[PDB]
Amino acid sequence: DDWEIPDGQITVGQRIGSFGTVYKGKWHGDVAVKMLNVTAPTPQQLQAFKNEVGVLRKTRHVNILLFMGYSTKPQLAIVTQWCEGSSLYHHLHIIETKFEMIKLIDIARQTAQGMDYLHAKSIIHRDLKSNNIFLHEDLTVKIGDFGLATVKSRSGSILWMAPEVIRMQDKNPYSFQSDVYAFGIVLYELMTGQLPYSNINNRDQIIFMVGRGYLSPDLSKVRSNCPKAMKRLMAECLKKKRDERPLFPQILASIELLARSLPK
Ligand SMILES: CCCS(=O)(=O)Nc1ccc(F)c(C(=O)Nc2cnc(N)c(Br)c2)c1F
Repeated sequence: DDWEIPDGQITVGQRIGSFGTVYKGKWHGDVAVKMLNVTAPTPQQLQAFKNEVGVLRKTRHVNILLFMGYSTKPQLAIVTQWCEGSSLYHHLHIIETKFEMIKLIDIARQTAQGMDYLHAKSIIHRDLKSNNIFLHEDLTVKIGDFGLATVKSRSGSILWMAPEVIRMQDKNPYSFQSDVYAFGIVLYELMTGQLPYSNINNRDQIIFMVGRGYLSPDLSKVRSNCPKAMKRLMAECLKKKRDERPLFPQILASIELLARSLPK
């Protein structure tokens, strides 16, 4: 049964990330390792980690980063598949990658696909954002960094945070819809190739404004080749009240419907 990977069985290479630091390595080929790089967690910390891992093993889907095993000994770690490619953030916002409107819609679809899964598997991402969506072989969407919702509790996502989330209002804001609004942001990201509210330099003012929903994203910044129904859905996914947002079944429905009336 247990996916534990004993000491020496992994060989860590060059360094990548910086909530857990990410290393590339080799374990039956190239693999990603996120070492939690805490110092030495005591027996009831150990148990809650194993608890979070158990939420990963619940996952088997092409649009979901492949959980390949965890480590305890050398350090606490989660090993996944290594992706060839670059994050959706990196394409859109660093190397200014220009995607055909058709491939944009597919990435949308793929991403909504992965979510609809996690949601039926009663998972909530909590931090769905473009720097967290890989584009593999430049064709396949892999959602990641949604594990460990307990190990963190026990900043840099403000843009995707739904109102209810943003204003640190109650104990649990995070819903399925929370994730749905974060989707609306990635939708806007795709259809505009731009981060929202870029004409504002004072962070806190965003945080304030969104929280009160005086400031929402600017639909009218979508590139013209964006489908009429794509706009309608983006807007549907960004509604200020969370009960008004649709759930991934309906989102997926709407995407697969408009994409079929597209290349024609
Ligand atoms: C997918 C479930 C595990 S999780 O904790 O939600 N996410 C998670 C866990 C461990 C990881 F190394 C990663 C990760 O980012 N891997 C990763 C894979 N491939 C590349 N090229 C890079 Br750069 C990073 C990751 F996204």
